[PDB]
Amino acid sequence: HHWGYGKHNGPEHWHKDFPIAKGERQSPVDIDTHTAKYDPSLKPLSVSYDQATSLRILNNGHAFNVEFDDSQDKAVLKGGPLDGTYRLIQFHFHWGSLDGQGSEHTVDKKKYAAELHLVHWNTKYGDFGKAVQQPDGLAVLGIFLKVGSAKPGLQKVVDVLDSIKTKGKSADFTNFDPRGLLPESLDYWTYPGSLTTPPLLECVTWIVLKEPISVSSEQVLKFRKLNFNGEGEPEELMVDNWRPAQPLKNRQIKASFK
Ligand SMILES: NS(=O)(=O)c1ccc(NC(=S)NCCCOc2ccccc2)cc1
Ligand SMILES: [Zn+2]
Repeated sequence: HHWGYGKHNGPEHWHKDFPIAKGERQSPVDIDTHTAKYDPSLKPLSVSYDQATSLRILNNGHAFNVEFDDSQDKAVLKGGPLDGTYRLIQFHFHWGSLDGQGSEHTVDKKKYAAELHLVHWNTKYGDFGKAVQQPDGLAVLGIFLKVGSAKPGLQKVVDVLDSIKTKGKSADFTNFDPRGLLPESLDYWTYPGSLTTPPLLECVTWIVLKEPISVSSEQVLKFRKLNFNGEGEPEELMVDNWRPAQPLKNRQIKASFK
């Protein structure tokens, strides 16, 4: 009886194994665009992905992860609200059974078809494991997906999902350029929060880009053909792998833009 997204192991159950699920800085949240304050002191966000090295794509039974080589400072997030350098380790998505849901963060209660998380850890703490134990250990760059025109730089990812249908399957995934997944604008909201899956550690600076990327119906459809179950188990489609909005409590969301 492991945590998941079902009727009996879903987000309303997580607090039983992970009490921090009810804590003071949980993610995701609703972004109330009228309440977020412009902070003219937020530096521009710095995304240096030119030297990025992808290695592998993994179905972990909750999402798929594109893993990167993070043993050197090749793909880094800096500036914005961050002090110091955060190394890309992996990206993953959350998505819906239908285009009207899937995002974890919402904008004035609006759900997007999916949400991309580019996960980075603070180099000051030496590895990912130690960073998750720190209030400023991680920076997750959240990018909303809406359904329209295809995202060409996503197609390499969509085409390998056949090879990682079930939990525990992985495929070599070298030379994937994550710059293909960014929107034009780097305008963002930022707020202190948590991992959105167990163990729900309160170790994240969230940076959510205002501007969503467009993907095609056929692109998200291929996300929805993935399985939560392992090979030779009953088929449960990997859909609605998203945690709903959590109480904002004693937090301000700042905007990088007027
Ligand atoms: N959806 S999200 O962007 O908020 C997000 C959710 C989970 C992760 N987590 C990763 S990559 N590791 C696996 C779980 C945490 O690891 C630990 C590693 C060691 C000890 C304790 C925990 C990262 C981002
Ligand atoms: Zn995530």
